[PDB]
Amino acid sequence: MRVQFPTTRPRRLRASKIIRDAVAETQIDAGDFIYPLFVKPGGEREPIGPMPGIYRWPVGRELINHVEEALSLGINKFILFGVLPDELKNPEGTGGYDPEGVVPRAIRLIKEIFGDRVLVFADVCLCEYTDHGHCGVVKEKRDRWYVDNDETIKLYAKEAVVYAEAGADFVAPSGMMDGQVREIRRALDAHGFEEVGIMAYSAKYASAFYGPFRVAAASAPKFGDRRTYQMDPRNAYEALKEVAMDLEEGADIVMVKPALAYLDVIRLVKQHFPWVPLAAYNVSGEYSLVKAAATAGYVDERTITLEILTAIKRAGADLILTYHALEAAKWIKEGL
Amino acid sequence: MRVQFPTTRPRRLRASKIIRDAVAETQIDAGDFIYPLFVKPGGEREPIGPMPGIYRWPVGRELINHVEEALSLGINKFILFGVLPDELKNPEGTGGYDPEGVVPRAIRLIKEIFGDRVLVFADVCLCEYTDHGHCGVVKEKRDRWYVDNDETIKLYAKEAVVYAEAGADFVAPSGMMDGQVREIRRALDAHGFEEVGIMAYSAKYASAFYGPFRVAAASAPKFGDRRTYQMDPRNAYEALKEVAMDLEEGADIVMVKPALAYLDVIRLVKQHFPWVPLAAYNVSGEYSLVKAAATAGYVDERTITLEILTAIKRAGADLILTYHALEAAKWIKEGL
Amino acid sequence: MRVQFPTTRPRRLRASKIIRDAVAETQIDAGDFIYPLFVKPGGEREPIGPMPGIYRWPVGRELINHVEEALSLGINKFILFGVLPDELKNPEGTGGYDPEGVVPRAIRLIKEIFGDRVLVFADVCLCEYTDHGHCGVVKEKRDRWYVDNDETIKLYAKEAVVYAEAGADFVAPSGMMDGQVREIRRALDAHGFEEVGIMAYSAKYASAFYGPFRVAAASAPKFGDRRTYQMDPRNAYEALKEVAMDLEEGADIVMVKPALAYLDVIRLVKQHFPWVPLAAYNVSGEYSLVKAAATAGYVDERTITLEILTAIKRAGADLILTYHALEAAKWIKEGL
Amino acid sequence: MRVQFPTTRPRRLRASKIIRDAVAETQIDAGDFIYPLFVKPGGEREPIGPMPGIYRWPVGRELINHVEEALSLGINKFILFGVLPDELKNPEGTGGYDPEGVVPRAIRLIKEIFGDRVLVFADVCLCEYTDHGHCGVVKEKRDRWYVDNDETIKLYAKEAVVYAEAGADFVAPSGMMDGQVREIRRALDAHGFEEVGIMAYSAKYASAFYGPFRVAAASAPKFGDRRTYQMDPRNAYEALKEVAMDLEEGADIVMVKPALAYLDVIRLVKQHFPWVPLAAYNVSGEYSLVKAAATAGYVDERTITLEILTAIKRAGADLILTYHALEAAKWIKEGL
Amino acid sequence: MRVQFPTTRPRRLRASKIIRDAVAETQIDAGDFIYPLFVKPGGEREPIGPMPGIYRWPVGRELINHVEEALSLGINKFILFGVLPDELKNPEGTGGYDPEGVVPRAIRLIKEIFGDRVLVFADVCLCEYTDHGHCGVVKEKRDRWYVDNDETIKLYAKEAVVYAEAGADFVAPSGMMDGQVREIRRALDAHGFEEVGIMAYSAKYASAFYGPFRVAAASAPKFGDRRTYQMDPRNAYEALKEVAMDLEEGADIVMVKPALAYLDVIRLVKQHFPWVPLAAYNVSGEYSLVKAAATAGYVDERTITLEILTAIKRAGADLILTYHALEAAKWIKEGL
Amino acid sequence: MRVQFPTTRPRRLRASKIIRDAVAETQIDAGDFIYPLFVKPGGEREPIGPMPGIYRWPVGRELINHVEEALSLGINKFILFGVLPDELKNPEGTGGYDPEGVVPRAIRLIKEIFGDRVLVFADVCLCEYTDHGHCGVVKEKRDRWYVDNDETIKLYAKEAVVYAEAGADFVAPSGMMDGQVREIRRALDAHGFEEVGIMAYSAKYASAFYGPFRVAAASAPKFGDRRTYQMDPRNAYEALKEVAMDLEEGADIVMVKPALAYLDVIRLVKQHFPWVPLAAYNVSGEYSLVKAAATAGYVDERTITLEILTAIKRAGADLILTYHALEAAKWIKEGL
Ligand SMILES: [Zn+2]
Ligand SMILES: [Zn+2]
Ligand SMILES: [Zn+2]
Ligand SMILES: [Zn+2]
Ligand SMILES: [Zn+2]
Ligand SMILES: [Zn+2]
Ligand SMILES: [Zn+2]
Ligand SMILES: [Zn+2]
Ligand SMILES: [Zn+2]
Ligand SMILES: [Zn+2]
Ligand SMILES: [Zn+2]
Ligand SMILES: [Zn+2]
Repeated sequence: MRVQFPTTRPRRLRASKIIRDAVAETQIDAGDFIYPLFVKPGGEREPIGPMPGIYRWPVGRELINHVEEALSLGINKFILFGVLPDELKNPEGTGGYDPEGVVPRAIRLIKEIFGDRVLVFADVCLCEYTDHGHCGVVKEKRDRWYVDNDETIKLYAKEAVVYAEAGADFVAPSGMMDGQVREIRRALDAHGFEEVGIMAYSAKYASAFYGPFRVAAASAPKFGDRRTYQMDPRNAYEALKEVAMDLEEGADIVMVKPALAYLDVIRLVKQHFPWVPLAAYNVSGEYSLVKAAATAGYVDERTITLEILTAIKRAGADLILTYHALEAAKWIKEGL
Repeated sequence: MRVQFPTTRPRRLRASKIIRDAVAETQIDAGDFIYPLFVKPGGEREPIGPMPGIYRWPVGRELINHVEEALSLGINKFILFGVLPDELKNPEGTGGYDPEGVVPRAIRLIKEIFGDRVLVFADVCLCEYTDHGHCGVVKEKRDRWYVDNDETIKLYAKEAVVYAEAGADFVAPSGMMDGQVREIRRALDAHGFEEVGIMAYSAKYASAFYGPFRVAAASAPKFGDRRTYQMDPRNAYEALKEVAMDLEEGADIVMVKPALAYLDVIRLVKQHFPWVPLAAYNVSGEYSLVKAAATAGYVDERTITLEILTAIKRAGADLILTYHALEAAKWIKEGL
Repeated sequence: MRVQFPTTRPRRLRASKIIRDAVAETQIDAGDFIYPLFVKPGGEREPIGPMPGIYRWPVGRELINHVEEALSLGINKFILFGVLPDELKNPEGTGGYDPEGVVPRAIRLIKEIFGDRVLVFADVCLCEYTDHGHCGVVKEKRDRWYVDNDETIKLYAKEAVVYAEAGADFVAPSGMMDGQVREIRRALDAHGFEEVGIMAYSAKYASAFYGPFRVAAASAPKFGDRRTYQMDPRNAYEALKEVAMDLEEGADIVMVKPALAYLDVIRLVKQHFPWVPLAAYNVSGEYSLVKAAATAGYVDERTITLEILTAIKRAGADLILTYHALEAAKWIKEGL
Repeated sequence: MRVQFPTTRPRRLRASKIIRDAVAETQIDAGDFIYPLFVKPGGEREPIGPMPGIYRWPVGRELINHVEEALSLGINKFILFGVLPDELKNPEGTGGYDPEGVVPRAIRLIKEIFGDRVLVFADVCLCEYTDHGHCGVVKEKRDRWYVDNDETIKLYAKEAVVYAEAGADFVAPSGMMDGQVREIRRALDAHGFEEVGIMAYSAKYASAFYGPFRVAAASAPKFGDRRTYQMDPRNAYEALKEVAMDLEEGADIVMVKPALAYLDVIRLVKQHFPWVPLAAYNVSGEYSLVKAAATAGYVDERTITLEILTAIKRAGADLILTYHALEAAKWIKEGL
Repeated sequence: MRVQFPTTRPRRLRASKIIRDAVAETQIDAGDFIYPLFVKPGGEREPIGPMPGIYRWPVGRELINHVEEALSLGINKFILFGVLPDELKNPEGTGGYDPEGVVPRAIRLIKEIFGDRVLVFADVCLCEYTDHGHCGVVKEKRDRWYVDNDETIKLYAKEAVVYAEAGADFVAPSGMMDGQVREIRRALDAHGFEEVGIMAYSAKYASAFYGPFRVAAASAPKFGDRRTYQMDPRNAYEALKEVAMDLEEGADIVMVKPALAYLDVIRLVKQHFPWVPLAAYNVSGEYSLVKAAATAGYVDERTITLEILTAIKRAGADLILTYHALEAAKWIKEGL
Repeated sequence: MRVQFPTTRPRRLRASKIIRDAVAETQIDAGDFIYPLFVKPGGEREPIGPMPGIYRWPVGRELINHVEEALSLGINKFILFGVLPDELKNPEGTGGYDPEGVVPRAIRLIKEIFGDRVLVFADVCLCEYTDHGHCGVVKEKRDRWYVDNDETIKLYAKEAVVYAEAGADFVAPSGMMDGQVREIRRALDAHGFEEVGIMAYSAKYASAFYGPFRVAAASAPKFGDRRTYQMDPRNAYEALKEVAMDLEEGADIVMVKPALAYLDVIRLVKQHFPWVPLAAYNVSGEYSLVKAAATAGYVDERTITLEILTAIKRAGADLILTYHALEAAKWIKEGL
């Protein structure tokens, strides 16, 4: 850029909202969001401690309130999460594959009464359904403990096929187990579900930003370490290897969890794989950080959230996984 | 990445701590920090609410109280923002360019007494020193108002040369006025300050994350927004234009502000000007956001500020300005 | 690609209306449109037969009425075109820089009444304001006629500086005359208008698609050929020099006329100048093709108008000029 | 660049048709073209005034009529389409794989009467030959309706092998069914037609421009909406992955349908696959659009048809499928 | 680099140890070192002639009374080279696969007492273990003397399996035999050690900087050279292939050997494989070179060894194999 | 890089000396060497202990016989370095720019009894001729000592005009003062030496590899670091700014000193400025290191010093400055 002052004034293009908006590089809208719904196996509906305004819906008319409202705001794609009582959690997380489950009743339900007016994403992991709360089967092999890869993946394979049968449009493995997309695809495709798609949590990072979702889903270990499956957050370039394998194995969409502390990684993923669609999870504690600081007084809650989503899109995410979606979607007239 | 499962299992590199540390793309230390000091004539220490624990020191023994504390931790670079009473602000900003004003008094104090034991960056702006809260001279053309450019640039020059005359090692224009780097670098070269550097706040954005600052600086704009000179969070590639021109003008170091919600932009700049040092400002807000969540339950203050500051490095920043600085430095045992 | 069938099924993402929208690369709105107004000295709104729908509005209530229309549909960006009768046309151009002629009044009216809720681009040429209709001063040098650059350049500087006074946010030169942008920028900078912005028709081509413009503005070359000055349509890369020079000269926005038939150029410019706002002109004729073919049986109007505007976006343009502007902006019902 | 007015004047190279023709980046000719022949079983020369210009040829004595003319102008490539009545179409589409069908008899003939003096492409789709009108076999997977991917490929195999036998030099799938190239290949290879090559419509877009070729072959659809196979026109980068698969899978030439509206794609595909050849079908509508504006006076049919064909060439296209071909061919005086 | 003098004065970033360290591109700490231990069956510490200051340790109680001292300074990663009395040395090399060898003892020992507080790599080659001292197994075709690639490769497999059996975290094939990685990778997986990892001497040059190590290990060749396996020094680009092939093969870490004299290759590989963690070997007599010259008078031992270690980093290396590391690490204040 | 073992066996190309030689990316001849001569005033061939092998030749038979012998080995180009004692040194460094000095006599002589048969680079720097050993002029302004950039740089232009007049083909500035090549080519051009070229020591690192030369020449600085003018070895990319400025300023040849421990900077520099011819200085320490390692036979002095030199080629350097020039030019028969 051998443009030069004062012949060229960058500020001409910031003289007025009507112009900044014309020449703006990024744009958001409600379609870019996926809303996550927490689903518990009948009962009351429960407020969620870390996550203001977010709830754990039992699988009923709690739809009426929420999936239909969200639709009437523009949000029309959803990702579902099992949240159990400890009383049905076993060290090989049977929860995940139980057609009379939690989530597969939620899927069945929503997809019955809404049909193709919605798209349902379905989380594929054991950490919401295991005794110990890691994302897989453990092996007390005679040295030390570790979440064993090759048996834990076949559990994800079953997990998927339940939801595929129950009618979910997408399946989306968050395990960070290697070969996960491989052994799912080959499940699905063997059970005649070529129609079903896979959105891989491919570059999922070992983050403190999960604090709230651990509380809000039950998932939370008893030997407290993700670090031997979730990516080391010092590593950006590592993420390319992970997106590339998760693509040869045949995922359809790819993502980066969390987003806000990883925007640099989104743009490095997006610009080596332009042809891929790219999602990104405005995660658990990126929410409650805003909210903490919004009410405790510090930051205009409206602006700072749209600033934080415009950021995620600007980096290069095509789809964003916010718990905000709804309260962001009536945001229809932004400051930027 | 013509690479398969199960021949290469990415988790081999995740599996120890000794190894993840062995292979980690990024690392960080207290050399990388720049701690900001708030500074005032007042005579009485004065706490910033929406911080906190960051105070508005008067020019006295924040010396061999506080700068000397910061130093003992490996933190030897400081940026000064002067603050003051509405009593002594006018529309043309004088308190800035004023040999006897706050910042100069402080610069001279800190230099004469540490000396070359530390660096002293000096913010150059008029937001802390004006009547209207804005960063330049204001005018009216007809329908509307504006911050006239080339009349304020000249004021930045005076400030720059006032703080240089006092001892300043670098001058750092925060205004986003066009041309300023060059009107500073020249006015400086003229007064015999070839030896004084310029750290340009090159790509600084119209952010909602500044809230806490304006209270810390008595600098909130008393009418309207800054969206008329600070960049449009919508825009990444715009910052390659802004950084290029600042380099051509004589900027020794170039920065991205705010840092956390613009990591994509850090990396974009850095992957383009590999040969320039790149600063990043972990702002007023991404401290206040954190201390908020921290206080009110949601997150581990320690592990999430070191995820956040590490994220800033990984994207590309060589230096970080942060109000954590001191606390982050005793985090001298790497939890990742 | 390390990507094979059946493992990867590219149709998965084409499966529903809902996911196709999800992963789509491109999009549109009235925010992206620059609607032209054809403005005339006095009388009636004359219909313009080769371009059904768009009349020639007489500068006054009936116009400024029709601009509220545009504004209620989201459109807030107008490029002003002066048309006037034979009797006021002459060899060296007059009307164009007659301070209370056609377009100055139009600029003013629209600014005074709406002002900072609406952006005004003002075209800078001598086609609509000359005897011959050629876009510059015509000279004779012992061979044949030729359109003189450096004396027509000068006349633009006069035209731009007039519209500048009248209140125009932007000036936009369509003459393809060399160094035009710099003369306009130096004039404007000299007569006080550093605030005022230039949008070069940098890469305007010698197309057949302008015919119905020369019926709307009576710009018809009374003899000969634009080809002496407008770009040779065999040349894609030639337009990288045309952009690059206009950018050094001091342009702010850059465009490519026509648009539909030069989509590959739009990509080529945009991928060499990611940091520059690009625009593009869905012209005089590309509308007149969609109309004549639709009007007479051959293709659906609202799908082909939309599909064509979705192109220009996809090809690269942040802004599209179109005489489809409004009808496409009520196409909020995105049919793909 | 480093290239400046007035020292460099672009217009020196615009100032005569003798240097514009010298420095021109692009050329065209009959050699570049590929002429479609709509063929039908028994009847008169049925006119396609839904276009118009083009006719529907009765397989037999009116090759002289056409092919032998075209060839006299240097048009020596032909892609064959088939038209049948409703009495002769069924849900599996047997028009295709019937050696005394329409399209296989037209091959025998022209290959018999001309030999290697004229190359012959054959269209491999069911849309001309099914009673629904869809490009594939329709199904009803327990719930909604769809076009079965794997099953409809295996018909395209039979079609291709039938047309190989019957005499085609090349074959061309346009169903956009994933794997079409792979299976048409193995079929052809293992009936010893490794000689015979595949011109994949590998980036066919779901376009409003086909309206005419619907009324030219009776291939419009009953439960109608092609968006589940034919591409999402928001998508350019999609097309790299869609081409790059058809190359692995053994395609020979790669193409983009439509052309005019997707020139931006062409440049993208060609700059990523410089080594593969690349055609682009100038559509039924892009031809018709021009004609109906020619009807009602808005453009010079001759200029705007050479301007369009010279643009597809400009973009990257090696070959061009055009209904103009025969007009375009006898324009031997390049009017630009 | 459009930057010009005197307005840009590159010396401003060299004026102060503060600011010179601020903008420093590169950094070092013990966490980058892998220290090599020479292990012998018994007796005492033989000092090593050429490498003044390293000993051959007996697999005794100077494990800890070196390895414990290594730990303290901050060096926790070791690579284990065996050193045999050449009674136990044959043409097939049978210290390599002997479970009660030296290397297997010292693995079994160090991990017994240090556990996963220390990482342990084993060297895998047969120059320490054959009577002829070649890295593989010799043969004679119609040729003469030649190291057999495909037989010898199987012994590295047998060697590695043992070292994992004995308990090594990692394994490292230095023979430069082709395809050596998936032959070692398929043993390890096929004997359940999915968890063990491979640091691959990918680009290991045929160098004279090994003079000292040949003496420390008894690994000198009795005949011929290493040139028919180890890389030819003239070639940088050959090392991309050699790396790229070892990463398809299942490798984890990838080194260039030796280092100082092949830094241009270290940058060349790191810039083609940014996602892959790259090691490098500050090799036998890159250390004896320094150690000689320091006694000799000529050069400063401290700064020259840190300049050389900083170098191998500044290039790329994420890990350095060095015989300095211990004395290196207690340099805790920067030369540069 | 989709070669796969065992189909592709890298070792085929290492088979024999001939095939290695056949494919080798790099070569040497003595054409690439530039031999330095330390030249002293008072007649007495004085040996150099921290070399050794090199002398302080006095200007006469002894010297001119040395170069006579050089040329015979093909060493046909030299760089002259003036050594002289503590009487002829002084703060401003006069010694350097006296035309009856050593270095201007040494030139004129070689030029007399050789002329066009030989090329003579002249080093331009005050560190050989000052009281204090610094490469420029010290100023003790305030209470910090600092080498003054704009005052030393005029005295470089003197020294330069002087050697140009003695008959030097090239002039080469090694002081790393900024704007030096500019100052030197304005002076040469003014006194009418437009054909006298400049080889800048563009990117000269502050090394510990220089201690032997400090002894040879007496450049040993009496007080302090060279750190404030020499490049920090931590930085590679900083080199490109340094070269690109030296090119714009008028350089012809560009160098990177030292070489061995900066091969990586050579590749980085040479890949960005491929059209610039690049030299590299094999230094004082990279000679004396080797010599000592050889003298206490740790490593083979013939193969190491061609291995070292072949590396400086492989990296990018078209010319190498060595003291091995001759002993390495005779070594006709390759390593390697
Ligand atoms: Zn989980
Ligand atoms: Zn994975
Ligand atoms: Zn400010
Ligand atoms: Zn700026
Ligand atoms: Zn015009
Ligand atoms: Zn132009
Ligand atoms: Zn079809
Ligand atoms: Zn396909
Ligand atoms: Zn070996
Ligand atoms: Zn290998
Ligand atoms: Zn010197
Ligand atoms: Zn320099």
